[PDB]
Amino acid sequence: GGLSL
Amino acid sequence: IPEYVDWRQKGAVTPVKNQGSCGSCWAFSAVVTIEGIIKIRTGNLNQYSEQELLDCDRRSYGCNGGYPWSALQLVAQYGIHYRNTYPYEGVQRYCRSREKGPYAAKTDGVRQVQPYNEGALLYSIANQPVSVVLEAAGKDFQLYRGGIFVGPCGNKVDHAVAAVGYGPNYILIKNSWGTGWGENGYIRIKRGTGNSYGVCGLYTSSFYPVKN
Repeated sequence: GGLSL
Repeated sequence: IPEYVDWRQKGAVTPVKNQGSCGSCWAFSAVVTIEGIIKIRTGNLNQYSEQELLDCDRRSYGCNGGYPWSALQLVAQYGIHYRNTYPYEGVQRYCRSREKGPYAAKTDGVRQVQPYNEGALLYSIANQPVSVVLEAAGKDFQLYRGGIFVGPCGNKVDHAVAAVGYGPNYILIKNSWGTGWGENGYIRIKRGTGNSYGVCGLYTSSFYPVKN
């Protein structure tokens, strides 16, 4: 699965 | 398995990358594992293309997120180009694999780590870098600057990264947020405690490529 900073 | 593993020190890890304003972590994560297994099996460290996975793995959702295991299956059942040949752009475009000549590397498959099992994950890491997922939405993870990260965090994974080592109190993770984040782009996440999900859900879903 998977974020931007 | 030994008390310390660090694939960086064995020349199996390339420089830290920056996915930028694109949810392409899943592709970065997969590429770290490919770079690692190629070095281990062939003795050559090369950079491979996150962009190719972003553009070509259409089971995933481009800059809106995706699946490391789907990316890893593409490399085994198709293949992957060098990063130089298919560099990172930070936006999903059309798949250009055919236009860029034959693949540079191919894997012979993908395997999953037994989930919610710290030793299984560590055993895998002692053999090669491993794609892992975690919850990264919390300010604590976003603002991490260094040290052993203990959270606070939940188990609702939303971020794909790669484990490239471990030591007595941590698992060593290569993130794709640039070299300013964390410890030069890495995070040491606390391990060992009484937690089957792992800190930030780290033991939820972990994969590695098979070769050769």
